[PDB]
This record gives sequence, C-alpha cells and structure tokens, in this order.
Amino acid sequence: ADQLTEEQIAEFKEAFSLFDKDGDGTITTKELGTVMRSLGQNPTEAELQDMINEVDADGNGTIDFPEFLTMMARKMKDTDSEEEIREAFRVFDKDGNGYISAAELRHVMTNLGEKLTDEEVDEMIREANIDGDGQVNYEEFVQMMTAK
Repeated sequence: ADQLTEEQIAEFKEAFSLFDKDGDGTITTKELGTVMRSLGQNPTEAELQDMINEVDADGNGTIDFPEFLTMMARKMKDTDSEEEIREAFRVFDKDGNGYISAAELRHVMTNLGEKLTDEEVDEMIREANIDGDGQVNYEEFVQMMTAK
C-alpha cells in the first residue's frame, strides 16, 4: 500500500515539509488545507473538513505524512494503478530484476483483486511467456494485465 506513485509522493512530502510544526514533519488539521493547496490542487474547506472530522481521532489531533496521503488519494482516486501493481511484484523480485515466481505472482493477483478470477489468472499464468521452472516476466504481466 504505497498509495500514489513514488514520484507524486516525493513532491507531496516536500509540501508536507513546507508545513511542519512538530518539527518532525507532521501537520495539524488546520494547516491541512494549506498543504493541499500548495501541492497544486484547490480543494474546498468543506470536503477538506469532511476528511478531518474522521482522522480527528488519532489521539493528538494532528495528521502524519502517511495519513495525509490517504486523504490525498481519495481526492485523486489513486493513479492508473499500474504503479500499485508494478510494486506488488517487486515485493518478491529477489534480485532477479526482471522476473518473479509464478506461484508468488498468483498471490499478487489476490492482493490487487481486479477482475480476473482464479480461472482467468490461471489461463494466463498458464502461458505468461514462461520457459524455465516457473519464472514470470512481471514487467510483461504488468502491461499484459490490461492488453487492448
């Protein structure tokens, strides 16, 4: 669960820094809207308040960088997902740098849970361009998951 893409997250942290009271990096619901505006968006104190009213139970009342991503992803509705997927595979890439196990891979399909039931993912994993024992070019699986 790395939320948006590392890049968008990089520029986000920057904003999260421009606004940092605890000196650590977190911010207060009050500066929230101010941070969202700095990122490059233009939310409304209304919806912005709708999210705060929720995270207003952390105990301290302040929001941390991660929690801020969550509320930030709800407005942007994540990306093309191609990111959460690519990483889903790296979670196993043991130096292979280009291939992952087919078994574990099947597990990745369980985490995402798109629209390819085991039967669909099976017919695929069955011939995902394999050749060795059970390796799979996750890279090809990342795009081949969308195809036409």
